[PDB]
Amino acid sequence: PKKVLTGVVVSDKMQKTVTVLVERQFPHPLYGKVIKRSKKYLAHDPEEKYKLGDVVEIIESRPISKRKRFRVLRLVESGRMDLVEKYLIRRQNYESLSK
Amino acid sequence: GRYIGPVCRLCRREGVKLYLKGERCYSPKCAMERRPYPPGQHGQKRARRPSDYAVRLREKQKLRRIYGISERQFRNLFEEASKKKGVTGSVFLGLLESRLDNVVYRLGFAVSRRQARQLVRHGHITVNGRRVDLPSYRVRPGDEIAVAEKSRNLELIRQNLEAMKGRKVGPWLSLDVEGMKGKFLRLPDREDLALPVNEQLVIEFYSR
Amino acid sequence: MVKIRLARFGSKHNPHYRIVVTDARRKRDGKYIEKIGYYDPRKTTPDWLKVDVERARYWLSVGAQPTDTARRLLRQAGVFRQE
Amino acid sequence: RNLSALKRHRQSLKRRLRNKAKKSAIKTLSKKAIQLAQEGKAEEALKIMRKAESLIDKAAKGSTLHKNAAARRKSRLMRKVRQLLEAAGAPLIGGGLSA
RNA sequence: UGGAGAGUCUGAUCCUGGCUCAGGGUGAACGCUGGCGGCGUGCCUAAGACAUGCAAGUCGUGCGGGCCGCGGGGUUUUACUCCGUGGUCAGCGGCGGACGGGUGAGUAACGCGUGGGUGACCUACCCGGAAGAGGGGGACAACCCGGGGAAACUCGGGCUAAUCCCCCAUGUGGACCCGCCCCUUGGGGUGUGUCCAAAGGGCUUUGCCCGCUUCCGGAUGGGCCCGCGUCCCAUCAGCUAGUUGGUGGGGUAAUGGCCCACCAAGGCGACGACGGGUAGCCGGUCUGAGAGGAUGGCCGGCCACAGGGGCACUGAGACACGGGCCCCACUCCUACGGGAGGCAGCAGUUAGGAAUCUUCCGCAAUGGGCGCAAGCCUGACGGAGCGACGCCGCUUGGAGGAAGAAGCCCUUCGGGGUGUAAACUCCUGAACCCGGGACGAAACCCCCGACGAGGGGACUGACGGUACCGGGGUAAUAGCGCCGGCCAACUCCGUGCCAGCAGCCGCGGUAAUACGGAGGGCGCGAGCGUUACCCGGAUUCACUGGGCGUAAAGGGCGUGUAGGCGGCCUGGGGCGUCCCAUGUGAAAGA
Ligand SMILES: [Mg+2]
Ligand SMILES: [Mg+2]
Ligand SMILES: [Mg+2]
Ligand SMILES: [Mg+2]
Ligand SMILES: [Mg+2]
Ligand SMILES: [Mg+2]
Ligand SMILES: [Mg+2]
Ligand SMILES: [Mg+2]
Ligand SMILES: [Mg+2]
Ligand SMILES: [Mg+2]
Ligand SMILES: [Mg+2]
Ligand SMILES: [Mg+2]
Ligand SMILES: [Mg+2]
Ligand SMILES: [Mg+2]
Ligand SMILES: [Mg+2]
Ligand SMILES: [Mg+2]
Ligand SMILES: [Mg+2]
Ligand SMILES: [Mg+2]
Ligand SMILES: [Mg+2]
Ligand SMILES: [Mg+2]
Ligand SMILES: [Mg+2]
Ligand SMILES: [Mg+2]
Ligand SMILES: [Mg+2]
Ligand SMILES: [Mg+2]
Ligand SMILES: [Mg+2]
Ligand SMILES: [Mg+2]
Ligand SMILES: [Mg+2]
Ligand SMILES: [Mg+2]
Ligand SMILES: [Mg+2]
Ligand SMILES: [Mg+2]
Ligand SMILES: [Mg+2]
Ligand SMILES: [Mg+2]
Ligand SMILES: [Mg+2]
Ligand SMILES: [Mg+2]
Ligand SMILES: [Mg+2]
Ligand SMILES: [Mg+2]
Ligand SMILES: [Mg+2]
Ligand SMILES: [Mg+2]
Ligand SMILES: [Mg+2]
Ligand SMILES: [Mg+2]
Ligand SMILES: [Mg+2]
Ligand SMILES: [Mg+2]
Ligand SMILES: [Mg+2]
Ligand SMILES: [Mg+2]
Ligand SMILES: [Mg+2]
Ligand SMILES: [Mg+2]
Ligand SMILES: [Mg+2]
Ligand SMILES: [Mg+2]
Ligand SMILES: [Mg+2]
Ligand SMILES: [Mg+2]
Ligand SMILES: [Mg+2]
Ligand SMILES: [Mg+2]
Ligand SMILES: [Mg+2]
Ligand SMILES: [Mg+2]
Ligand SMILES: [Mg+2]
Ligand SMILES: [Mg+2]
Ligand SMILES: [Mg+2]
Ligand SMILES: [Mg+2]
Ligand SMILES: [Mg+2]
Ligand SMILES: [Mg+2]
Ligand SMILES: [Mg+2]
Ligand SMILES: [Mg+2]
Ligand SMILES: [Mg+2]
Ligand SMILES: [Mg+2]
Ligand SMILES: [Mg+2]
Ligand SMILES: [Mg+2]
Ligand SMILES: [Mg+2]
Ligand SMILES: [Mg+2]
Ligand SMILES: [Mg+2]
Ligand SMILES: [Mg+2]
Ligand SMILES: [Mg+2]
Ligand SMILES: [Mg+2]
Ligand SMILES: [Mg+2]
Ligand SMILES: [Mg+2]
Ligand SMILES: [Mg+2]
Ligand SMILES: [Mg+2]
Ligand SMILES: [Mg+2]
Ligand SMILES: [Mg+2]
Ligand SMILES: [Mg+2]
Ligand SMILES: [Mg+2]
Ligand SMILES: [Mg+2]
Ligand SMILES: [Mg+2]
Ligand SMILES: [Mg+2]
Ligand SMILES: [Mg+2]
Ligand SMILES: [Mg+2]
Ligand SMILES: [Mg+2]
Ligand SMILES: [Mg+2]
Ligand SMILES: [Mg+2]
Ligand SMILES: [Mg+2]
Ligand SMILES: [Mg+2]
Ligand SMILES: [Mg+2]
Ligand SMILES: [Mg+2]
Ligand SMILES: [Mg+2]
Ligand SMILES: [Mg+2]
Ligand SMILES: [Mg+2]
Ligand SMILES: [Mg+2]
Ligand SMILES: [Mg+2]
Ligand SMILES: [Mg+2]
Ligand SMILES: [Mg+2]
Ligand SMILES: [Mg+2]
Ligand SMILES: [Mg+2]
Ligand SMILES: [Mg+2]
Ligand SMILES: [Mg+2]
Ligand SMILES: [Mg+2]
Ligand SMILES: [Mg+2]
Ligand SMILES: [Mg+2]
Ligand SMILES: [Mg+2]
Ligand SMILES: [Mg+2]
Ligand SMILES: [Mg+2]
Ligand SMILES: [Mg+2]
Ligand SMILES: [Mg+2]
Ligand SMILES: [Mg+2]
Ligand SMILES: [Zn+2]
Repeated sequence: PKKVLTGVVVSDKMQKTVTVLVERQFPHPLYGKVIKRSKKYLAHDPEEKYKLGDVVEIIESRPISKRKRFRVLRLVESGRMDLVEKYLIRRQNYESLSK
Repeated sequence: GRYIGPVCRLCRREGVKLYLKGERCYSPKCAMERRPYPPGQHGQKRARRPSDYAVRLREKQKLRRIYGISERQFRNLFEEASKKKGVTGSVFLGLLESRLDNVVYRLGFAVSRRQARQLVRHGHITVNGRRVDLPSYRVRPGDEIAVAEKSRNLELIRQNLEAMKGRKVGPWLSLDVEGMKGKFLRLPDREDLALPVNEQLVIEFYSR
Repeated sequence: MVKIRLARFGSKHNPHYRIVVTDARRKRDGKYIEKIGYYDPRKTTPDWLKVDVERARYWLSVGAQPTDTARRLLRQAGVFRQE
Repeated sequence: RNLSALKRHRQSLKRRLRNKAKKSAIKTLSKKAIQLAQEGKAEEALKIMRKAESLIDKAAKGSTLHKNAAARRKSRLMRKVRQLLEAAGAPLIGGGLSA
């Protein structure tokens, strides 16, 4: 089976490409608590269909370019920017804690 | 090579009669007779209360020195007993009692342990028709432990089997005295042995 | 070419071979595709050769090439006997 | 010293020139054909595209282009000819291509 | 099926707390000691430098010759010339030098592990199936001729064969553009058009064997892509210009900023970016009650490299350890113009080092390369050698033998100890001598049968006259550590804060069981101690399994971002969670 993932689009600014953020839940290998990691994937959007805040299913594909090995399957849930605002705010926090 | 030297000196240090000498441990010369105290200059001095390790140590030697085995083969036999299913205590004894050199003595073919060792080592013992010259060879239940007809005319063999006439053998053994045969029926149980050794003491010696 | 041959698993002066399907390029004791039997040359046991012919018959269909010694043993278990 | 594996090296330079020669022919003819297609001569570009194709499939007969490598150049050629032949098309010879 | 503790801070106590010890482990080294054999193992440092030898070749059943020789021919003789044959050498051509073998440098990475994708692909030889091989043409070596150079070698001219190269045909079929159909990323089919096939050799020469060509499929091997896991430092916090994406092209077996042009301004980071340090990774191994910690030698799998760096050629396959080109360092030859090299292949030398082996036998076995075969090659491998380096088995005697010799040791001077230990009596018979003497080996081949099944027959050893069996047969190596407590074993003399012991606490400054010797004793025993290193005890990084009032430890206080956490009732979903089936979890190990 081609690996399939479900995540939220956090970036519209590329051409024919959207950045999809896929969370992951799994218990810690020693300390046993449930931890939530996440990883951004570069998805291929040929028709520029999907927008910011859309929750989509991503699927393992023949590589389109560097860093782009996944295509967008279908739109699960449309337009929930709260998931995007959660990402922006954390990214915005890195302007502090420098000097 | 196993320990070779004064033996009835070790009858004394253990405080218990050690029949490694064969005869003369029965006659009142064993030096367990009228000399039960340990050897050395301080043997007659009052002994201090032994430490909890002191007791465990002496009990192992009391058992090990009885079969006449180096600690190397001894320890390995223990580590084998702990893994197998059953009571580590009794299983270890049955494994010692399965030593060919020990079975030879137990069968009365030889007077002592050391003597039964030499009889095996020189090939005078037959196991199921073949010669077996290894004292460490483990006998399985049902094997026939015989005397090589090459040695059946030896005066030392006809000597010990002469006193074995009418003598009874252990319940896990049986022997034909004329044809100089013998058979290992089953592994002896804890009750089958009268060895003056607490086995839990020896196990407790190895937990450390 | 995929071959059928032996692999030495015994000890010094005590050889024990594993009749084995492997690519000719791998080591004679290296990784192999499938273990299709064993061979005791010194004939120390009552059963010193076993094959599972119908498996050996498969690999000959897909083009495995047996050694002269492998073919000799395969014939002894009747891989080629066609009656 | 003096291993006769040097015999292989001596042959290597033989085959070197052979492969090099055929390739320089493929390229020079292909560029000559696509020149005419761009220049609108429909017959001459076709009469050349044939010999280019024949030279290609002949190179694959040996150890030069053996794989689908021959097909790529054959594919790329017939497309660019037909494409460039779309400037007052009139595919005169019509030999190499399909109706 | 499995879990032990102890010493040390006080005058004494409890607690906290570090240190230390008993246990196991090692590719070990060192000290003393050292008998036999089996199986393992053996440069951990300089990926430093290497003498010499060997480590990849084979095919005359692809082709034409050179040299040395023999025989038979055309001739009256000669000259010249034809044919067969033997040796030998390379050359042209085919297959293999990409496997096998070595190393751990570089790599923190799709390198490895694990589970998947390939509608984005390749695969020599082998197997199955379909089909075909018609005609013509040409060159380069060998060889012959000339020249240059000290050499390595190199330049020019001429003749020639082929399973070398080329043209045309035949189109089973395949390739390509375009259309159509079905599938759905480049998968399959179909149509028109265009393009593409080939080689002979051998005989028991009318038929068969070794080969050749196109296509489809299998098998095996592999490329690329993805989820996840993969050491320390935040006293590394910001990184990034082909960098992120797009369109088109180049290149590849094949996707892709892999490369190129142009366009857009993006991509990554506190869930550790970037940098720095360190390191091949795993199966496993050691340890541990376990969780865990440590490690990756040997063997097996993957990877990376071949003096350092870069590069391609040839090919199914390499950017190639024993192939090529170039730069650099080093060593050798040099006629100073220029050349030859590359043990991290097996031994072996040197250097470094505490430390790591023979310049051994063999093609008999197994495996690989080439060949119709016979056979050839194989420092892969199988064996031997050395080293207690590890494991295991085995010997240095067995039995009788004094209320108990000598000597040494202590003594209450009565005696006690070494001690059945020795002497000595009897029996056995490690070594060693003599004879027999292997398994590992049956195919390949030959013969019958059709070169099949099947049957039949014959040659074939390193180890090695070793293993083993039978006979003969001698009493025939013991060592090392420790004895104040943990910790098992005590007295005397010697020395007087000296000489020294010491893992920790501590001993010795005139009676020392702690120093040094003796007697004696304890522990192991062909070993015994030691040092280093790993885990253990250590619940002393506490997930299992700890703490912060005064012992080490609450931030000076607040606000609040991210994150972590979430009252009661119903319902959908079924991500976490739980259950069943299945695939996987190589082999070895355990
Ligand atoms: Mg967009
Ligand atoms: Mg693109
Ligand atoms: Mg889609
Ligand atoms: Mg910023
Ligand atoms: Mg145990
Ligand atoms: Mg069980
Ligand atoms: Mg048990
Ligand atoms: Mg019984
Ligand atoms: Mg234990
Ligand atoms: Mg391989
Ligand atoms: Mg068959
Ligand atoms: Mg029949
Ligand atoms: Mg039939
Ligand atoms: Mg050649
Ligand atoms: Mg040109
Ligand atoms: Mg190529
Ligand atoms: Mg038990
Ligand atoms: Mg239980
Ligand atoms: Mg139970
Ligand atoms: Mg357990
Ligand atoms: Mg103190
Ligand atoms: Mg105290
Ligand atoms: Mg205090
Ligand atoms: Mg004090
Ligand atoms: Mg403590
Ligand atoms: Mg230790
Ligand atoms: Mg050896
Ligand atoms: Mg090294
Ligand atoms: Mg050789
Ligand atoms: Mg010839
Ligand atoms: Mg003549
Ligand atoms: Mg005539
Ligand atoms: Mg003449
Ligand atoms: Mg001729
Ligand atoms: Mg000749
Ligand atoms: Mg030749
Ligand atoms: Mg090479
Ligand atoms: Mg290799
Ligand atoms: Mg090695
Ligand atoms: Mg790094
Ligand atoms: Mg990094
Ligand atoms: Mg992976
Ligand atoms: Mg990764
Ligand atoms: Mg994988
Ligand atoms: Mg010609
Ligand atoms: Mg010709
Ligand atoms: Mg010439
Ligand atoms: Mg010429
Ligand atoms: Mg044609
Ligand atoms: Mg057709
Ligand atoms: Mg057509
Ligand atoms: Mg021809
Ligand atoms: Mg050809
Ligand atoms: Mg396949
Ligand atoms: Mg990572
Ligand atoms: Mg650019
Ligand atoms: Mg592109
Ligand atoms: Mg544009
Ligand atoms: Mg992350
Ligand atoms: Mg490194
Ligand atoms: Mg364990
Ligand atoms: Mg770890
Ligand atoms: Mg690791
Ligand atoms: Mg390794
Ligand atoms: Mg390099
Ligand atoms: Mg080097
Ligand atoms: Mg290099
Ligand atoms: Mg090739
Ligand atoms: Mg390479
Ligand atoms: Mg080399
Ligand atoms: Mg050399
Ligand atoms: Mg030195
Ligand atoms: Mg060796
Ligand atoms: Mg062949
Ligand atoms: Mg050779
Ligand atoms: Mg070897
Ligand atoms: Mg006396
Ligand atoms: Mg005696
Ligand atoms: Mg005698
Ligand atoms: Mg044999
Ligand atoms: Mg035989
Ligand atoms: Mg042969
Ligand atoms: Mg015939
Ligand atoms: Mg036959
Ligand atoms: Mg011989
Ligand atoms: Mg004998
Ligand atoms: Mg003696
Ligand atoms: Mg101890
Ligand atoms: Mg004590
Ligand atoms: Mg001392
Ligand atoms: Mg004095
Ligand atoms: Mg004093
Ligand atoms: Mg004194
Ligand atoms: Mg003293
Ligand atoms: Mg002393
Ligand atoms: Mg002493
Ligand atoms: Mg031993
Ligand atoms: Mg520790
Ligand atoms: Mg712990
Ligand atoms: Mg614990
Ligand atoms: Mg600590
Ligand atoms: Mg906790
Ligand atoms: Mg819990
Ligand atoms: Mg605490
Ligand atoms: Mg405090
Ligand atoms: Mg406060
Ligand atoms: Mg404070
Ligand atoms: Mg809740
Ligand atoms: Mg929540
Ligand atoms: Mg579920
Ligand atoms: Mg397994
Ligand atoms: Mg198994
Ligand atoms: Zn006694």
